[PDB]
Amino acid sequence: ATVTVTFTITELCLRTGVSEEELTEIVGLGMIEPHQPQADTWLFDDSAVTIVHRAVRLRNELELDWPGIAVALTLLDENARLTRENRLLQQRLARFLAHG
Amino acid sequence: ATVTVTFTITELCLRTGVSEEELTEIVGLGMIEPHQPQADTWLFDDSAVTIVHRAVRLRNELELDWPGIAVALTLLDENARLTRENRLLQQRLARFLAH
Amino acid sequence: LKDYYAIMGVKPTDDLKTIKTAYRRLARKYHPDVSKEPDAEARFKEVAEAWEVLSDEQRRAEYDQMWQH
Amino acid sequence: GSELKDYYAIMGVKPTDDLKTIKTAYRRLARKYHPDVSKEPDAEARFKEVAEAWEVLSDEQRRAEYDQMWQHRN
Repeated sequence: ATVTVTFTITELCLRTGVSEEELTEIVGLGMIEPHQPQADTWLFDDSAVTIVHRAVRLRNELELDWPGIAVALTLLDENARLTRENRLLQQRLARFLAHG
Repeated sequence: ATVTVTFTITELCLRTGVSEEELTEIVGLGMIEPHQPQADTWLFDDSAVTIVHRAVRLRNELELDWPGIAVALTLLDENARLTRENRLLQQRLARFLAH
Repeated sequence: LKDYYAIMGVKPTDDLKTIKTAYRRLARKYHPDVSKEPDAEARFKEVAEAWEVLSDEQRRAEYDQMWQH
Repeated sequence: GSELKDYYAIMGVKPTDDLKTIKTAYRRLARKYHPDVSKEPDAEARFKEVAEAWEVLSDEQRRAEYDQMWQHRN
């Protein structure tokens, strides 16, 4: 039951709880993108909704303005990526050492 | 026996170019600590200057308000830690391959 | 009854702006994704609970009453 | 014998955008090109150009002057 779900600015604001003004900043900061940025009407895929929900949770948990949230999420994801890479290297080293 | 030269928020402002109001927020955010937080007059040491300079550089670089800078710096300290660990693990793999 | 003001290191008379700065500091210190503290979960649990109350004018008003009696 | 770059194009904004809008674009581009997170191969060089554009466009006097020079180039 695959589907594509598309939201207008108003629908996205209703779904995520952010105001139209906040959504404009969130787009400007590059956190999400509409289908066509310079189209007269912005339309959003539901993948964008998921991103906004995450950023809303972090805004609440750390009480940062949107530019600080964008940066914090980028650093959290990079650190998580490095953590995964480090675990992989540890496993590879253990595998090598077992081989001898 | 060990001596740490301290100075006022006014002197901290002079050394950093960050207003006393903003320095007061930076204190509130836990980025720097006065020697006696409860004392009627806050006094700081040179390490507070070093911390504020690093924060100013990040503010110029990313244009975040101070709460966002505080979190970013913490996460960047964690990034540097993970990077040092990554490099050490990569070196150990090379050492194994070369033995 | 918990001392929400002690938990956050603020005075009972502090304004919302001051308490919010304290929340920011303590969330940075103890948030599960940011903290390096061994007691992070326990400490953040108490801070988030306190902030849930103190950040809201009505919630804070009734807590203040409840603490006097 | 000098250089004059297209600062509005560098920042991905329109010449008529207000400071708030341009500052948002700076924030976005600085996050994109920051050396500790950037997945862009030319990040250092791109950020340098972005910082140069922002140094001009964030100053309303410098911006006004730039606008006059850019608009009337031959």
